[PDB]
Amino acid sequence: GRRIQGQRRGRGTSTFRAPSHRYKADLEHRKVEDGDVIAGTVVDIEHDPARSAPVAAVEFEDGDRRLILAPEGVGVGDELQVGVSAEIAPGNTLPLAEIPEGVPVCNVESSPGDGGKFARASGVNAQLLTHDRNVAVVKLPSGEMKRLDPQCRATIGVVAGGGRTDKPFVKAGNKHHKMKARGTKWPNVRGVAMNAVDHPFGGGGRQHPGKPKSISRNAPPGRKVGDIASKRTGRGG
Amino acid sequence: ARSAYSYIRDAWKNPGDGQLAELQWQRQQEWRNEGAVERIERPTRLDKARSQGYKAKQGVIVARVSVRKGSARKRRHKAGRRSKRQGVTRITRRKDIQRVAEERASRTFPNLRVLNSYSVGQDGRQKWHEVILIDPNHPAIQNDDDLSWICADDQADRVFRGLTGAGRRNRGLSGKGKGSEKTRPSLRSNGGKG
Amino acid sequence: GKKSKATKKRLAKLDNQNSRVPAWVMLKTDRRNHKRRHWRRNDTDE
Amino acid sequence: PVYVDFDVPADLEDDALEALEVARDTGAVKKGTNETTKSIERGSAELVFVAEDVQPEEIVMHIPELADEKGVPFIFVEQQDDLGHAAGLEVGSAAAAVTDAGEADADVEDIADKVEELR
RNA sequence: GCUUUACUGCAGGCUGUCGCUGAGGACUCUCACUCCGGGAGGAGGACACCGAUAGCCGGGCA
RNA sequence: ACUCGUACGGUCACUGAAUCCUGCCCAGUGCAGGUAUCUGAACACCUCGUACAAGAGGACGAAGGACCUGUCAACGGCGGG
RNA sequence: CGCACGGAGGCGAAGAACCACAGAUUUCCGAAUGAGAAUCUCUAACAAUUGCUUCGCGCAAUGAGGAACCCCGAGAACUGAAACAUCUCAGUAUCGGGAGGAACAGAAAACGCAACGUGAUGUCGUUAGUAACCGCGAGUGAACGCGAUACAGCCCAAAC
Ligand SMILES: [Cl-]
Ligand SMILES: [Cl-]
Ligand SMILES: [Cl-]
Ligand SMILES: [K+]
Ligand SMILES: [Mg+2]
Ligand SMILES: [Mg+2]
Ligand SMILES: [Mg+2]
Ligand SMILES: [Mg+2]
Ligand SMILES: [Mg+2]
Ligand SMILES: [Mg+2]
Ligand SMILES: [Mg+2]
Ligand SMILES: [Mg+2]
Ligand SMILES: [Mg+2]
Ligand SMILES: [Mg+2]
Ligand SMILES: [Mg+2]
Ligand SMILES: [Mg+2]
Ligand SMILES: [Mg+2]
Ligand SMILES: [Mg+2]
Ligand SMILES: [Mg+2]
Ligand SMILES: [Mg+2]
Ligand SMILES: [Mg+2]
Ligand SMILES: [Mg+2]
Ligand SMILES: [Mg+2]
Ligand SMILES: [Mg+2]
Ligand code: NA
Ligand code: NA
Ligand code: NA
Ligand code: NA
Ligand code: NA
Ligand code: NA
Ligand code: NA
Ligand code: NA
Ligand code: NA
Ligand code: NA
Ligand code: NA
Ligand SMILES: [Sr+2]
Ligand SMILES: [Sr+2]
Ligand SMILES: [Sr+2]
Ligand SMILES: [Sr+2]
Ligand SMILES: [Sr+2]
Ligand SMILES: [Sr+2]
Ligand SMILES: [Sr+2]
Ligand SMILES: [Sr+2]
Ligand SMILES: [Sr+2]
Ligand SMILES: [Sr+2]
Repeated sequence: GRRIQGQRRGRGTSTFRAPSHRYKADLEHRKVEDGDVIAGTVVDIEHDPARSAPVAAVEFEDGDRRLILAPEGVGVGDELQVGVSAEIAPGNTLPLAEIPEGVPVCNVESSPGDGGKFARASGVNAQLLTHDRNVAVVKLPSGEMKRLDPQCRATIGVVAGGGRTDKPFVKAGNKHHKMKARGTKWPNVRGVAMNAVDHPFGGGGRQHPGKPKSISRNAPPGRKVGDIASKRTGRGG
Repeated sequence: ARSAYSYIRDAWKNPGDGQLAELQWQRQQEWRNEGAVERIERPTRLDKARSQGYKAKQGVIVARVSVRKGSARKRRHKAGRRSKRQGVTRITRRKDIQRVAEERASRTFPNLRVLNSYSVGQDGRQKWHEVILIDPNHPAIQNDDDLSWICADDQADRVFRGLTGAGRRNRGLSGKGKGSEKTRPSLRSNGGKG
Repeated sequence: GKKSKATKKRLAKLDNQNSRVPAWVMLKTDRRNHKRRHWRRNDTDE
Repeated sequence: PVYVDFDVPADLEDDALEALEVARDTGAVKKGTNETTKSIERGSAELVFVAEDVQPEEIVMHIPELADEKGVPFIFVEQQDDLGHAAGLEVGSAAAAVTDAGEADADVEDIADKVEELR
C-alpha cells in the first residue's frame, strides 16, 4: 500500500510543520546565579500565537526585555521577582522548596534549570503537596503525583487564559484559523472513508473498520492506528 | 638483550590487563571527544609503527581514526526483491573497519599516501586505528632508500585501490596456494567471486 | 522580460546568424542557410 | 602518571639533573629509552632517569617494574627537554641512564638513598 | 493493484544474553557512560544508549 | 517533525449541528492487567561423549502462550425449539 | 591569398604558398581556486583540504578530463527451473571511489603427479565439463601438474 497520514507527518514537511517564523518567544525562566536581586516591571501583555493564551512582556533591573509565561492577575506596572529569596506573590518564580504547601503553581521544571516544562497551557495548574529534603511532590493537571527535585523552579498562580475550552468553535472556519497557527494538518478524513491502499481501515462496500480497533503496542508504524494499546474501550462497565 | 620496543608490544598483547587497561580507560575518554580523524605527533604503539614502516622523519604523518562498530548501515529495498535479497540486519560490508579507517584518513590528507595502519582499541560503539601516512613530495622521503617507492606515480591513491597491507589481506591475497584461486591476481579478474 | 548583458550578446549573435548566404558564395561554389530561424515559427535558447 | 607511584620534590630533581651533567663530562651516560632499558637488563646501570611528560606512556611504562627486579634505582624528572639537555642533547629524552658515574658517585649514592625514603 | 488466521520471508516493537562494564538472589557505591546546568555543579549510573545474538508478536513491507 | 508546544496539551481513531435517547452480550476475535502452577530460546552452568570438537541430556527460565480477570461509543452478535 | 571555380585588391626571387620541429600570442566560462553570477560582475586572493615550514600561502600537493582496458567498493530484475521460494540469470546491468600507459599480481608460514620431487607472478594451450556444488532438480564448476610465453630478484622491523 501507500504510507498512512501519520507516516507522512514525521518527514517534517511544510504541511505538517508549525509556523515557527510567526511565533514570539520560547518562554523559559531567567538564569540567576544566587542572590535573588533580579526583579522587573511588566511593560505589556501580548497574545502568544503558539499557545492561544496571554504572555507578559517584562523588563528586568539589568535591562533585559524578555517575554514571560503570564499567570492570572498580572498587569502593567506590577513588579515580579525571580530568585531564591523571592516574595510568595502571584507571578513570581522561586524553587519548589521555598514555595509553601497547598499553593497552585505553574510553569514547573522537570530537571532544575531547564526553564519550565509542566503546567503551561491555558488555565491549568500544578498543586504543590509534600515537602522533604530530597523530594517535592507536585500534582500535575492530569491528576498525576510527580515526584520532583525541590530545586526545580516554578511560577506561582494558575496560567492565564482560563476557560478557553468552555466556548464551542461553532463553525469549521473558527477551527481553520486556530489550526493555521499550529503544527497540525486539518481537516481529518476518517480512515474508514479511505481506500485500502491508504489506511488499515480503508476499503469495503460500506464504512466499517477491517479488524478490531484496539492495536498492540508492538505494532509497526503503518499499522498502529485506531485505539493504541487500549486498557479498555467504551463508557459503560 | 630485549629492546624497549618489545615491552610496548608485550603490553598490547593484552589491552585489558595491567597498566594499559588503566591507560586505555583514561585515553578513550579524550578520544570519544576528539574528531573523526585526529593527527597525532607520536604513535601510541611505537613498536608496531616502526615494524610497519614508520620513521621519526619529515613527511611521515600519523593519524587516529574512529569508525563505528558493527555490520552494514543498510537501507531496506524499496522495490521488488526475492526473499534472499530482502535482508537488512545480517548484511555486513566486504571491507573491514580498518580499511574504512585508512580511506577516511587518506581523504583528510589528499596529498599524502597510506603506508600502513594498526588497531589501538575499541569501546562499545566504535573502533580506533592509527594510520601512517607519507608525503611523496617531500625531499626527505624522495631520498629515503626505504620509503621512496611510495613516490612513484602508480602508488597514487594506493588505499582506494586496495594496495595497502590491510587491503591485500581483506582481498584474500595472504595464501599463495590453496584457497586463493578466485583472489589472485585480483578479485575483479576472477569475476568477483573471492 | 529583462535581459542580462550576456543574454543580449547571445540574442545578437542569433540575429546575425539569421542572415542569408551572400551572393558571391553562390558564384564561388558554382551553386542555402540551414540555420534559418524565425521569431514566431522557431524557438531560441533560455 | 600511571607509572608514577611517588612525587619527587623540585629540590631533589635539581640535585639529580646536576649530577647527570657531571656524569657525562667525567663518567659515561646512556641517552634514550632503548639504551636505558638495555642498561637495566645488562646490569651496567647505576641510576636511571625517567620523564613524567611522556606521551604515549607505553614508551616508558616498563622502567619502574624492570628496575625493581634488577635492583637498579630510578628517579622521576618532570620534563622531557630538561633530561635531554642534562644528557647533553639538543632534543629531549624520555629516559636516561648513568652507566658508571664519575666524580658524582657520592651524590648518586645519596640520591638513590633519598628516593627509597620517599618509597 | 488490493486482502487475509494462503506459502515463504523482510522491517519494526517487546524480551533474555554478551560486549561497553567499574568498586564494596537481593543490595550499596562511583570512575566509565547518559541527561540537566552558562558555570560551579545537579540527576541517573554500571543501568540506559549503542554493537551482537536469541525467543515472541509482526500483510507495516517483499 | 510534532515543538518558540506541555494534559484547557497533541497524538490515534470512531461518530457527525441541535432535541429525545443510546437496551442486552466479554463465548470467539482484538487490546490490556494479573498469574500458584504448566509451557517457553540463546549465553553461562552441571552430566554423558570426544586426550579436544562435533553431538546427546539436565538444571535455570525472559517476553510470549496456557490459565484468570477487565473491556463493546472494540471487531461484532442479539436465534431455533 | 582554407572548405569555396566571385568581384576588388594584395602577397611572393628581401624565396611566399605549403610541410616538419621548436617558440610567441592565446578573450570569457569551464576542476575553476578572492567573492558572487545562466559565459557576466563586485572589492587583492593557491577557494577548500593537506605536508613542509623562515609559521608568511614562503615552498609544495590534491581537485578535473580520457575510447575502452585496469583496480577497490555497492549490487538488481526480467529470465531459466516449462509454476516457484534455495538455485539460475549474475557478482551480470547499473551505481560510488581510484591509478596507469597498461593495470593488478609477485619471490612460499607454497605445492603435496607423497617425492632421493617442484621452486616468485601474470598469461596462453591443456588438465576438464574432470574433482567439487546442487528443491542431488534445472543447472553450476575449479586446482595441482604439464606444454608454452617471459623470466629477476630484493628492502625493512629487531638483535649488536
Ligand atoms: Cl484544537
Ligand atoms: Cl593513499
Ligand atoms: Cl611438482
Ligand atoms: K528470481
Ligand atoms: Mg518555552
Ligand atoms: Mg473537542
Ligand atoms: Mg498550516
Ligand atoms: Mg472526518
Ligand atoms: Mg471511496
Ligand atoms: Mg471504489
Ligand atoms: Mg493496507
Ligand atoms: Mg455510516
Ligand atoms: Mg460505520
Ligand atoms: Mg589481470
Ligand atoms: Mg537585420
Ligand atoms: Mg543535550
Ligand atoms: Mg502481499
Ligand atoms: Mg456522512
Ligand atoms: Mg568565482
Ligand atoms: Mg519472477
Ligand atoms: Mg520460470
Ligand atoms: Mg522441477
Ligand atoms: Mg556460479
Ligand atoms: Mg592446489
Ligand atoms: Na591521499
Ligand atoms: Na568466496
Ligand atoms: Na519563438
Ligand atoms: Na492492477
Ligand atoms: Na466476547
Ligand atoms: Na594556441
Ligand atoms: Na595549488
Ligand atoms: Na602558509
Ligand atoms: Na517456464
Ligand atoms: Na508466474
Ligand atoms: Na540449490
Ligand atoms: Sr535551554
Ligand atoms: Sr523549554
Ligand atoms: Sr474497511
Ligand atoms: Sr453500556
Ligand atoms: Sr587523486
Ligand atoms: Sr508559437
Ligand atoms: Sr621532543
Ligand atoms: Sr445528534
Ligand atoms: Sr474477550
Ligand atoms: Sr624463474
